[PDB]
Amino acid sequence: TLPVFTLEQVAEHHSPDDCWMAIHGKVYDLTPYVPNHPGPAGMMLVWCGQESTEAWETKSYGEPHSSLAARLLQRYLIGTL
Ligand code: HEM
Repeated sequence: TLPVFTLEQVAEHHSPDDCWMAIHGKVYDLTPYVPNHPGPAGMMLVWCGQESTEAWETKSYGEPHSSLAARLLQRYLIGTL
């Protein structure tokens, strides 16, 4: 069954070399994905350790992530919030 985390635990993984996020009530360990993120360098890094649903939904300027990107995000799932 999926592990359950709190936002406080997610916040301990807040750096480029140890980056977890909470998106839509789910927790993801995105550390391996960090260097592969497309777009302007370092946009995902500001959200390591955070609840990041709005940034996920809008890319911070008003475009959603694609269905392809949503499949890629799900691979890094580690639990629920
Ligand atoms: C949560 C904070 C995130 C922010 C603010 C963010 C922002 C962005 C931006 C600015 C771009 C380029 C512009 C554009 O494609 O319209 C982009 C593209 C992309 N991002 Fe993110 N991203 C985030 C997280 C993620 C995560 C967690 C993944 C997957 C593991 C991901 C996967 C991708 C992919 C695959 C693209 C290429 C375009 C697409 O398929 O939608 N991003 N992102």
